[PDB]
Amino acid sequence: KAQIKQALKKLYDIDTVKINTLIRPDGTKKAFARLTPDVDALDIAATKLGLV
Amino acid sequence: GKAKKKGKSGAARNYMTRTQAVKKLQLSLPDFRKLCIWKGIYPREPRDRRKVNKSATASTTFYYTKDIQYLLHEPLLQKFREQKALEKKISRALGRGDVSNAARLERNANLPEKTGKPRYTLNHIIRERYPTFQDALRDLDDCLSMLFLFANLPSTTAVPAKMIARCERLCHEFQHYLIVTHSLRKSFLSIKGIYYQANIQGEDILWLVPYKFNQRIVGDVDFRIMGTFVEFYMTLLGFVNYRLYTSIGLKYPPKFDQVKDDQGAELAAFSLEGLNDPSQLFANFTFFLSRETPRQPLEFILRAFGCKRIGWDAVLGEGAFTTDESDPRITHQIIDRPGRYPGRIYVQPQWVWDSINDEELKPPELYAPGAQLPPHLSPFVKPTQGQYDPTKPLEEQQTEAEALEAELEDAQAEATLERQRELEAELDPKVKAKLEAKKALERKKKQEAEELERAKGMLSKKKRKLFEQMQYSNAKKNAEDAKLRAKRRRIEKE
RNA sequence: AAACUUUCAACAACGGAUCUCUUGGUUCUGGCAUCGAUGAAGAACGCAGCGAAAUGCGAUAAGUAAUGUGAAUUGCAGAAUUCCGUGAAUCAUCGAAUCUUUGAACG
RNA sequence: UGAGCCCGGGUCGAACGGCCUCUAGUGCAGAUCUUGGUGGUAGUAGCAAAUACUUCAAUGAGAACUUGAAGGACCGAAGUGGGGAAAGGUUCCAUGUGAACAGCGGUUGGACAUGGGUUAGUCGAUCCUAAGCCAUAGGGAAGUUCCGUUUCAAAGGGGCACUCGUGCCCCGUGUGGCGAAAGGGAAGCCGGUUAAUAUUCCGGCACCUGGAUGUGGGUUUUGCGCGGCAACGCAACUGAACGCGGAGACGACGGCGGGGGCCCCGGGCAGAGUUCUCUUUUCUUCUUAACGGUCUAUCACCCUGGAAACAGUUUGUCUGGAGAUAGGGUUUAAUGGCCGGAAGAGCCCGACACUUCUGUCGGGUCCGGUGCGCUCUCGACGUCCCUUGAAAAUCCGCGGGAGGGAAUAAUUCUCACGCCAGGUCGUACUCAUAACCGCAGCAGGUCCCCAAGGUGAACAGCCUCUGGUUGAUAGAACAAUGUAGAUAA
RNA sequence: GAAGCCAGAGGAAACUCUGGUGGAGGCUCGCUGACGUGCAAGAUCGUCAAAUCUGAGCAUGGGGGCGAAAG
RNA sequence: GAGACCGAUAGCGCACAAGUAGAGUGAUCGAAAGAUGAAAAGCACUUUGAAAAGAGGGUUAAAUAGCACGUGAAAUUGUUGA
RNA sequence: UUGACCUCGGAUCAGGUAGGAGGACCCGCUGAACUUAAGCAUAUCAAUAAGCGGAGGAAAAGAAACCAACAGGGAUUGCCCUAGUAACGGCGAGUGAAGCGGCAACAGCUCAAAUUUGAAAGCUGGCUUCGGCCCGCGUUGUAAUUUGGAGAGGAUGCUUUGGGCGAGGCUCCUUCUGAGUUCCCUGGAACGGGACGCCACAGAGGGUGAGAGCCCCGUAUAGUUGGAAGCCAAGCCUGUGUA
Repeated sequence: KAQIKQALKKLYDIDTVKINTLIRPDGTKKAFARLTPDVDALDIAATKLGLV
Repeated sequence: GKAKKKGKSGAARNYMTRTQAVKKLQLSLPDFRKLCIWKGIYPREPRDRRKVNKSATASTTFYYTKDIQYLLHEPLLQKFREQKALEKKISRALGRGDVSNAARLERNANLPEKTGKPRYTLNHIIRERYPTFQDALRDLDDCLSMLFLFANLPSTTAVPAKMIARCERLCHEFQHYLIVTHSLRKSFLSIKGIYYQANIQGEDILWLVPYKFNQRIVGDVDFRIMGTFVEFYMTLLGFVNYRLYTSIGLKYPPKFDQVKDDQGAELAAFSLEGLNDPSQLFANFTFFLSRETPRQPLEFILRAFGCKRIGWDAVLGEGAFTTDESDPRITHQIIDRPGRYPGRIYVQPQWVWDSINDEELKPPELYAPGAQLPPHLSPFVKPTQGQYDPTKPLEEQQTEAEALEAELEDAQAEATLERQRELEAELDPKVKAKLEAKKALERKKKQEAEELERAKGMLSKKKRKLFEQMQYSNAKKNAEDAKLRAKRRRIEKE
């Protein structure tokens, strides 16, 4: 979680309130990063993540 | 969530006790002390000594962990280990009888007893302690104090005679730099010795040099600590002198004529060549210096502020501009004795120090021989409002109560109402005015006391404790000051 | 008479024999001598745009560097190559590298 | 003559033959021969028990075993219920298909294909040791290796010092590791939310551990605070080395008492049901978490006083000049009461809404009673035993006195407030007459948690509430038989 | 349903009875062989199995004859 | 590099995703399984059918070669005729 | 008090080494039984299989404490016969060599035992500008000389030398090197049949729509291009010390 937070802050300029991680059955990790109220998840996803 | 232990984080791995540091470094206590002195590593006070170490007492010294890391990574420790191995090798050779190999191994061992230089090179240590010539100038005060002390002290086992000689050499070279650049500023005589303050590149350097006698050495004074300090300060002053000389342009080191040193020139055994308001005080003068007078201090002063022609008795040594006392080409002569040549100004050395002190030629007829010398002032305390100053007069530095008291002293040098009415039924101006003034002032003091008591009651417990401490301190200060002006008053009445 | 049982023939089923073929085996002969703490043999997990296995490779991951050849790969998709060029290739050679977890396996 | 040889017709596509020698893994009906394939038996035997299904409608080419509604049955809290351990591994969930499997079918499936799904400082692992085992010192053995587990091991710690002389002191063993997802152990609850995760997501409200540091407060120029006879009380009120102690840390049973939940009885509100007739009637809602504050006590302990004309007292026993009765106090507190949480929640009911995201507003959520009832926990007492009832990690206290100070402050104060942080792995589902094993989707085996009511003497039988089934290839004919073995009728 | 305790009645006491309170038991309910001894022509007495159920971990003992065992 | 060798029940167990699939708690045990066509040119379009498939039509020298694919025996079976 | 030497330890000290795999062949240890024959028992299987340890491209052996009895041979190893002989065995089952002789291949050497004693002359490190500086090991012996078909020491007179470059060459990979797609028929497709030619130190093999020397890769001999590492070597620089 510390590395995930540091990477999100350093690269994509995302501030996160918290991070919850699990390991999927296939072997990959899934991370739910809950962001600060100041930023908007929809705006960040549309701009930096390219997700509609 | 890790279940962290109690004393495994924080100040525990921030600070380290002295015994733990010594065990970690694997050093003897003398070696640890020498390395700490050379590197400028000092004990620190943690916030909570129990958190640092639950078994730590009030007498436990704590050391910075990162400073212990610097000590661990110092190469001088490997140098120390190499020296210890070498010393074991000389012991082996001497115990077997190989005198030539013992001599060779000593030559490699580089002892201060024969070299005259510190046994270890401290170049990187000095560079890291003072990465700036300004910092070097800022600790030259202690440096010079140490070297002058040991240049006057005798020789010991920890401090070789040759290393005393090299300390004297370095002190003289620094004095010549001060002479040539006229950066010496001010001087002061004390019951402890002579204090010199100079200004090198905007930095004030103050040092003390004892009077030339047998500086008595008594008690448990250890010269090994002093020896380490002397070694460090010798290397420091050597580099300071080198930089100052290459800045002025002169050649370093100046030539040292062992001959004139043998006949005792001290400063006059050096010839400084180059490379291919302050200085007017005594320039157009001619000074001759008695046998009872401190030649080294007086010569330093005169050569620092202008007098280029100084002579003295042959017993003082070589370098005198003239040794003949009867010589008619003389201006001033210094005595402190209890041929009376007319063309001569005879002065007592307080004249020299007061002249250097005030930058104005002091009255010689007041400073004349055999006369009760005027008080000597200290050129170091700045005028601080609220504290006694010997130069300002009582009339403008008294307290009002003592002023009125002095006025009444100079003057002399309800119930009454009712009684006067009943009796009636059946010098003075000034003295009265002063006595009503006294009672009115006392009334004002009582009112102020009442107000202060009301407030001091209108404080809380610890707050009032702090306030009482401030009152105690200020009361002691004004009490000492009151004693001072009382003694002024008795002086001035007499 | 039909149906049923049996017989003969043609076609069609079931099944994989015969003939043919063989990037496989088996035997003989000839030149050579080369594993490993600089971490071997073996095991494990990952790596392709679209891959499960075999193969190759190791977070530089169906691979990088260098040399040579000289214009491909291919199932599809998308890019090339200017071709009068340090340069395509699931290419060959190969002297530099990368080389995850164990395994003699070594805090 | 014969083993055989030759030609014709059809099929087919790539090599083959005659003659003389040479050569050999060279000729088949069997060997209960080997392998492969195929028959008759034969559309035959056979497709069990768990009482049991029926009507309409929808989907679909196709419906006994796909679904919705209704009817009739069943499991009957010791379940055909709700969850875990072990084991399995994606079987969970959504969509699509019907080639193979589900002794019949199939639109269904734990099948097949394509996507998705498991969110933690507080739940487990991670830490500790138990019985036991392994390395090390050594010693055997030709050797792979064996014995050995504290042994005739230089095995492990800590402190002090003006750098007088680069030293000197003490203290103690089995000197390390493994072994427990039921032992020990710091700390999280309620409501809501998805197709599939909830003490993990969201909202509200908390806690614990570790670190750094400031303010306030406490002590201090009488050095380390006050009160009470005592039990002891408080906002903190010096304390090194060294030593001691406590908690962790503990058997089984019996009745008794306290408390909380469950069951039962009554009234009241709201709603639902029967009602030819009767029934001021029957059923359902009426709930309150962690955490914090405050009040509450048996045992125990303390003071006065001194007992047989013995007293006190339990269901029982017993207790008392080794200090009883009596009078007066201190103290250990939770799942107990009150408040905050917290009614704003959850639940019940009513009214108004109508492209959708789905809404808006009203009321209520109350008061009692009882017990040879059930269950959890706590407490005193008694009895018995293999008789002081595993160890370690971890937390606390005490003794001892080494050392230690504040004048524009010191503080080795466990007090209040302020600041920061909390990593890694599992989290889906099943746990069984279809998910584990048994050759299998086998009437079999497999560890634990929760446990309502009525008739009823009953822990006998029977029947229901919650929840869950209607599933064992189906139709027609009749379906209540025969034999065997046991059972005091 | 035994010890222990209480009350009444006789006994000088020890006791006995009755009524109880109590709830300990190598006590009950649910659906034989193998030998040894024998002191006679075989009697009696003794010994040996049949040993709380169950998950997860762990250790040990194994044949024969000889012999007093030690071996 | 070769052979008077074997030629898919032969030759090594393995000509193939063979020490594989699978069996056993385990040490270990251990198969079956090659071939369309020169070239996929692997059947467009129409019709029936829910689909699987079928019939026209088409590719090729050949579908009497349709990815149940060279040639295609007997056992056994169906239709037709005697 | 100090310091040597001996012995025994510590270090995550500086630098190294060993384990495991493979095991066809090779060097050792350990070590059966089935089977066969014989009244019985030894024997045979077999100094084998299985188990354990250890190397290499080969291993091992090896330069006589040998063979021999001659007119003598001359380290080791392997082939042929010797020879189913000698020899041991109820002189059963049976077991079972070697010398000579012909061949293949050939190669000899190093220490301990002497005193360098007119000179530890030897060697490991690690510091290096690399040229030489120190720490050590070692006299309880590291160099030179000698190893019994020898040798040492003196004398004597002849006879032999040592290093560094190195053109070029050999070995091995690589580039390139002959001639029909001429006409007719069958054919889906000629690589088949007929006709006329060509190459060949190449008519081996394979592919290409059917049997192809001349369509393609290749195939034969000589060269030719570039590269790789070992070895040899014409020559050219030097030599040195009473060695």
